[PDB]
Amino acid sequence: SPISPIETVPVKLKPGMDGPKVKQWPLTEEKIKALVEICTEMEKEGKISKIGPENPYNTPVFAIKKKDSTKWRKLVDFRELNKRTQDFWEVQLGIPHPAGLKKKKSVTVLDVGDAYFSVPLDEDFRKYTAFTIPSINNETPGIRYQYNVLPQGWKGSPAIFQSSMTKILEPFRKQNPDIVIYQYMDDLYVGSDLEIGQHRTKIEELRQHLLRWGLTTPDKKHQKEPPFLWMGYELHPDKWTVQPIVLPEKDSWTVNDIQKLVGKLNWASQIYPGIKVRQLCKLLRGTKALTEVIPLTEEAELELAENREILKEPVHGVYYDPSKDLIAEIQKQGQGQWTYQIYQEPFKNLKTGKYARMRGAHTNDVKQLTEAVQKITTESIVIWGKTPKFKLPIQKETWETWWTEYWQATWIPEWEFVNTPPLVKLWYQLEKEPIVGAETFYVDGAANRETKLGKAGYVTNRGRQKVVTLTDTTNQKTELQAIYLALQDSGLEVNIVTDSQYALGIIQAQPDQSESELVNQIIEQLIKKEKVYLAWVPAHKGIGGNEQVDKLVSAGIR
Amino acid sequence: ETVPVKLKPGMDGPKVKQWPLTEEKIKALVEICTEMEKEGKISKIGPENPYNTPVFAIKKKDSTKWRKLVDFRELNKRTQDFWEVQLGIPHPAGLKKKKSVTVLDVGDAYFSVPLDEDFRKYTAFTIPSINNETPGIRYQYNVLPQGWKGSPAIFQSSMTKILEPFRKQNPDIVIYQYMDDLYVGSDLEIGQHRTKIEELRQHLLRWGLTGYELHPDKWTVQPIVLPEKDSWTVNDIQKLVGKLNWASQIYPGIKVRQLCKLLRGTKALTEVIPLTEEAELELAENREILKEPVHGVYYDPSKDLIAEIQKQGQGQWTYQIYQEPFKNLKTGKYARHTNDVKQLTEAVQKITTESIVIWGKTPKFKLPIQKETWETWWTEYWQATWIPEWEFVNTPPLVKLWYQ
Ligand SMILES: N#Cc1cc(Cl)cc(Oc2cc(OCc3n[nH]c4nc(N)ccc34)ccc2Cl)c1
Repeated sequence: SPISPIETVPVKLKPGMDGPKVKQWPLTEEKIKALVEICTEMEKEGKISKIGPENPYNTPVFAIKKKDSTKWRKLVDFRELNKRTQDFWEVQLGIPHPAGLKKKKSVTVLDVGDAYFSVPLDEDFRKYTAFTIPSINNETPGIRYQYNVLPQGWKGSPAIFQSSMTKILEPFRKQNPDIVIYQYMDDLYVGSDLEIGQHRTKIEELRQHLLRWGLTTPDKKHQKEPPFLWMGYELHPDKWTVQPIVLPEKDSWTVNDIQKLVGKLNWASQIYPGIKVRQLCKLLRGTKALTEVIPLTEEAELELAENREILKEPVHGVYYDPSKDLIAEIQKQGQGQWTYQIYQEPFKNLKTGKYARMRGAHTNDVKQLTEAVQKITTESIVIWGKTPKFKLPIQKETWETWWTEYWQATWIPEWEFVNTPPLVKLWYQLEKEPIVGAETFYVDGAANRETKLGKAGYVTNRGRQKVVTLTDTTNQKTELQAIYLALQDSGLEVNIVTDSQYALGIIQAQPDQSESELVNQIIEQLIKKEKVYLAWVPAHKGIGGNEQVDKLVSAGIR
Repeated sequence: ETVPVKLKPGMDGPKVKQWPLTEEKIKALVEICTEMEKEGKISKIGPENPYNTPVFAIKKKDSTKWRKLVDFRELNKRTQDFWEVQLGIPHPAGLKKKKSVTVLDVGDAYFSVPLDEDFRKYTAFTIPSINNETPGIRYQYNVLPQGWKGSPAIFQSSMTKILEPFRKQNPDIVIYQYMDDLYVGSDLEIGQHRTKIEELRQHLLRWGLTGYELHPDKWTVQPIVLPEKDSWTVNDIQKLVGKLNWASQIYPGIKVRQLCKLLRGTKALTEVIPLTEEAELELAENREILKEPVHGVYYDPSKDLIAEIQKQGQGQWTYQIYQEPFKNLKTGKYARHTNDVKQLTEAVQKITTESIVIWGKTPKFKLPIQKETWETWWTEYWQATWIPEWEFVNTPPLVKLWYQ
């Protein structure tokens, strides 16, 4: 096999460290024989070279037989060398997404053979790779070899190979700007817009260019044919999709079956719109053993059935046209679940996806919708280099009211309202000014850190009063209870004063959903009112009303 | 001849990840870097360089030309000993006193100075590609790189020579170099100041280096402001003791006892009240008290500065700079087709530049925004050649009002 003429990547061990010196474990005679055969063959091919006992480095070797077969393989345990080798730059920083692939008349898949073996290893680094085929039991010095090419399993290989294949392809990429070459691991994806003619031909000058460099590739007849199965996808010439998704019908479901299930659904979610996974994931919470069986919940069952239906019939995605624009559409699916589709031409999707996220404890659809827009935006830049134009289910006034008054800076790129229910809205607004002729509840909460006992109450100004006891609470929990209380006993309009910045904060953000039922109970209330005003005061500052709810709740607590 | 740089003992180079860029910014960077390489400023590197610094493209300040911006925030933290307490550049106390300060870009100076061969690898940066189509284009610097604090540290002696004639001739002009910029302050009438700048650009120009006006001595307070009103409500008093109460502890000598007493028993919020005049002595004592500096608060050179920003609405933003909470060294506001990100980027830059003028250092910002949003968007509006440190926060309900 050719061993590339290419220049060498200088390599180094990690500062203050010297090459490995690991002892070879005595081997069986059959194993020693197997290796001697494999090694003499590799040496014949240039791949390895014999050395003396002056080189003091060593990495263990082993010989693994076959499952079904009668061949032998040599395994080198490069763990120690790896742990001493300098760090390299990261190979690839992401993988291409098919939805980002521009359509080309012809594409051919070329896989380099014996990739690592086709590339030389830094001459001064070769020593550190020394290994020994031990002799029959104790007696006799072993046979010592060292690598000349990039060894399988060593830290720098994937990186060095890729750099080499970058340097080698350059020249040809100059005199061939119109041709697309994807470099993925030890594969090359070559596509052009010519007629098979200058293509089947151009792909031949390419191979030739590679051979001058020690790199062998397949030839027509061996060259893969479309639809390319790659990385879980099916690349046809005018569409793409995920590879066959089969959902197991099953009596009992174990944790392990659901995990695999959730996984396939998530993968299908990139092209099948509407896939939901929430109810199925809930079942994976706190989970027991991998083999433990889990009785599907009714919601989990309805989620499942809905998924099989989406999956009955196939769906595909289109490739990318750089001239047209990107449109992203999002929809609220429910329980914090969102779904989107990206297209350039109405309803011919490049891709799909979903957003669940719980960015916080208490939140709302308006914040959620804008988290989803960010996630999609980032994603677009990654796949296409530009942002999409959005069509969101939120009225342009809801957004404006929300953005404008909210404390945090936000900013949705270019968008437009599209009337697809459920529509995103705020379910309540707090007055900006005290409601005249409405009762003013002055609320308070307190808890004994020692007994974890609390009291929550209010003293209004219409003479009313109240105090409830709570058992394993906190100051936070009692302060929210006191507000809830005040909201239960007050009717359509209320002014509420608290000295809790915490409950204030939560409430002023218009949450519509929370991890705390107490918080959800308050929400249900806030939505029922006609008008609620809410204000804050310092505590332990003898403030009219404050020092009064403060004395009530303090008693029996502190 | 190069000066040797040694990372602080124990630290390794930066392995910061490159955020994603849009096709247009990528193409712009590919051109820029293709030219720098021809000129020999940077050279393509190998897999054997594990280091990495983010790179961006900005359109500068009122410009149509794409400029490359390298983020050496991490590399600067790890070289802090060399550029700060080894090759330090003294910050002039007089600068903030001047009536006019003009900022000039001096970053093209560094390109004529080679970088110590053993340090180059740390300046690695990558031009990503779209959809991970190809591997990114990797490069490293051969010359003093703009954005790195070690560049002016090194270039110090040469800047000194370049400026000596201009300095000898205009003894009352203050010139301060912070990173890629020159800050030039004078007490000259504006036409004479602008004229002296032009003169200085001519000197700069004979050495290869090829502005915008601040008025530091006019930088004033954003005193906590208490309302002046006729016929108060419990609500307004409550709010008043609230604001008043927080303003204390930060403001040495505030009082409210007079005010509390008016708030007695549980009376409706919408209930007007007559004010007792002694409460008015506090109002006027605090008011007169508030319209002053803090007393006790001094900048400590060894500590980091912090900046907090609050969104007030209507294109209005407030800020405070301090090293210890409530111990504000300065406070101010920034006012604005601008969305919040744009306005926030503009405030960040304005605060940073005042911070450079007053202390010779940038603050670490607490930004009331979502990391991702901020991250995808800032570059769109950034025009400075530096980048301060930041972190994300959620403004506390109270804080904002107390600063309105
Ligand atoms: N296996 C595999 C594989 C993996 C990747 Cl990430 C890229 C690739 O090549 C292309 C695939 C392209 O997709 C669009 C397209 N145009 N023509 C095609 N013909 C096919 N048989 C499959 C896809 C395409 C375009 C250019 C190219 Cl080069 C092949």
